Amino acid sequence: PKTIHIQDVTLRDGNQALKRPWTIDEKIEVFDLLVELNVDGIEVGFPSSNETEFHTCQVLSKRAPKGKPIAALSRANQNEIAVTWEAIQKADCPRMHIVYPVSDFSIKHVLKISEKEVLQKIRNSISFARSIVGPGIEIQFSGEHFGDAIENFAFTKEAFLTAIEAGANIINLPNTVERYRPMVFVNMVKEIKDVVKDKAIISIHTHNDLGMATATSVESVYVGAEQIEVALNGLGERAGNTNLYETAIALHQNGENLNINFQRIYPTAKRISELTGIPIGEKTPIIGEDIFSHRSGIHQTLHQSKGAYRTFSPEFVGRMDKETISFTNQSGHKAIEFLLHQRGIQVSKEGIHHLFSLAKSISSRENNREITEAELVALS
Amino acid sequence: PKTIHIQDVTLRDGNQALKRPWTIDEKIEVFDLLVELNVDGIEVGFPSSNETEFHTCQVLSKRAPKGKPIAALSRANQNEIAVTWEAIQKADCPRMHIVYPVSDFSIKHVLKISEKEVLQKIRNSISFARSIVGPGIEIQFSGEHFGDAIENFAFTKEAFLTAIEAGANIINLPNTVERYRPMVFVNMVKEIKDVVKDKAIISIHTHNDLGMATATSVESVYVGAEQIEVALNGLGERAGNTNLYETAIALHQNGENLNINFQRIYPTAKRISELTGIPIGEKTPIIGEDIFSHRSGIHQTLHQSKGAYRTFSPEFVGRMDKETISFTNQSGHKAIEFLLHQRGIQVSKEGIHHLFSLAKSISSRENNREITEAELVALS
Ligand SMILES: CC(C)[C@@](O)(CC(=O)O)C(=O)O
Ligand SMILES: CC(C)[C@@](O)(CC(=O)O)C(=O)O
Ligand SMILES: [Zn+2]
Ligand SMILES: [Zn+2]
Repeated sequence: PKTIHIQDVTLRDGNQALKRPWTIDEKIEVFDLLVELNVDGIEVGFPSSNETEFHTCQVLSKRAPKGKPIAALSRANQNEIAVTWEAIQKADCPRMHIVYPVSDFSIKHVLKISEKEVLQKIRNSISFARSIVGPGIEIQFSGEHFGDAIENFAFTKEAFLTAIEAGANIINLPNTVERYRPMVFVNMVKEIKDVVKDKAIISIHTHNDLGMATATSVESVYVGAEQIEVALNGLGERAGNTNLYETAIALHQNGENLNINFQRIYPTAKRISELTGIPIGEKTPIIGEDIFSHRSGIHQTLHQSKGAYRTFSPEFVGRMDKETISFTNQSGHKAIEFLLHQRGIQVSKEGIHHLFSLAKSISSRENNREITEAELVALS
Repeated sequence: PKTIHIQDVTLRDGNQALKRPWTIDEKIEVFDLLVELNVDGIEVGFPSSNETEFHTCQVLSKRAPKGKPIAALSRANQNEIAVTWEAIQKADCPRMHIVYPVSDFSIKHVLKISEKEVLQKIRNSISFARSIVGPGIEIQFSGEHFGDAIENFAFTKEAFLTAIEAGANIINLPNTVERYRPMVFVNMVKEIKDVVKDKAIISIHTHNDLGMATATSVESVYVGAEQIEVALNGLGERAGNTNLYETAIALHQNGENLNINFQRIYPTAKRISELTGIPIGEKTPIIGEDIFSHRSGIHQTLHQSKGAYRTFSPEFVGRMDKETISFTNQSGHKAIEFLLHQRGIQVSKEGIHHLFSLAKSISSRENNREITEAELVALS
């Protein structure tokens, strides 16, 4: 079976894009939620950014449970690398994450250096990281804008093999800006997989500009990706990172083994919503308030709908099932009829509709008021 | 080049799942928005449901522009078929849409009949539809739960060829409940494509239970799907239908030709939000309020961010670009420095930070108050 690690980047990619970034105590609460959700690793921040972020990464490193990878992001730069290692040093399993651009556009118009020079910068920074962290420590290299490395794709293969030769244990392939379609990205992941083989773990990091981040991450698993970077509530740059809940559930539904505590999803998402001030849309997959409604057919059974029209049960993600029938809720004519059928009581069309009005007259004269089966049986 | 028709089902699949379904005047407004958005076809409702829906389908049929396909949904049943035709009869281009289940589960546990009997029901209803609509009229057949026809997939091929032989011009393949992953569904679309060839148009209809409806619809185009059924604002059953805006933009970005007026997307979505009472989440792709922010780096240029980190411009979908720099907005130290650099005015670190405070003291003493470049230059 495939081993699939869920790597959370809410505290870095998510936090950086927030209108009001989190205080240390809010970060600690989010961290604890990630631990209890049982993600496989946590990126705690970008410690070289400022003193506060640095401190927070130190606190979170020491708080982390034993055996849990703790990543921190750094640019391909010696001083930043050193600062980053200083911040996560005390974690049981620290993981150094270094990023550098690899797309044709980036190399041509942003960095403005030759491809052989990019390879030097990659080798030097990874090699330097290895020299300060020592032999056992995981090093992750991300090629920024990998998703847009269309015209220079072959170069990309050399960049990643260079990073691996210099000491990278994980190759992270970001769809930094979502521009095309899942299978364009996935074909690129597969080709990297084909040259990387078992020399390094392939990790995927996708953004949601065209609403296909989940599908992109999910499909990447099936060409050899073993780590997926995600965020709680789809937080992150612009439209966000790959949504943790959607990806987790999708993979579970396809028969994959994940360590995630799925029953923590809804209470986690609810609290993240409070901490960000961003409401959960009522039609959001998994956690949306209204997604378990089957109200079509009120226009002319519930057990059949719940059976045939649900991917998973609401309790699976830690929600209570609302969807129940009522005697006073409009269409409760069907409910009363079915009840009377069960007890073997014969009543015509007029009597059913008459009983429905009688039930509402007792309901709307009681505070909130619900009509029990026994008393509705008694009303005949 | 691929011809790709965008078929809107907001008035049927979207409306049926709404807490408060739309009145006729609200349906008319939505209809007009779809016409102006320039979708390739519109499903106006399920006219056999009740008298009001029937009337609305008639009104919308007569209102429809010439050359615009107007679909209405019916079950595989003679009387319903007849009623449906009566409702859309007066449209310039009426399209009959008939649905019947084809999944192993449906056949075994819901319908509880043999596979040869399912084929009879499909042949009889389509053949009957053809006999009442006449030769020129488009007939669409949907095999409900096609996405879950895993174990009986080969039967599915016979069901669709049966429907085609009986008179169906369009074969619609729904992912009624999203259960697996895009490429499982897409491989199934491809195999149907392989047996259907040019005998019928392949149409796709996906739901969003696992957040992969957009990717599923998009990827289906690349194995021969020529029609995609979508809804405005991702309305529809449960988590919703394929989002029109995401699919349209994704396909355009992949170099496909669509007839959609992309610059109408944002004002349309805003009005749909008002009519449903469902807010647009600030991180929703395309139309979300906050998706064009590049505020990472305030933690320590805007033109570079907008260039390298945007799939498309906000104006492309009819939004105004907010993202601009200010002299009094915190980090306006960089703005003042850059301004002073431009005018060739030399000022030290303290003077820049001093000028920032001076600017805010004039701003927060003016109603809303903005500091012009000329007056900030004058303050030196
Ligand atoms: C660091 C990298 C994985 C990044 O998150 C970029 C960034 O936000 O620094 C990406 O989406 O490409
Ligand atoms: C009619 C059909 C295309 C359907 O919309 C089912 C329905 O809502 O009647 C689907 O998602 O399978
Ligand atoms: Zn990112
Ligand atoms: Zn549907």
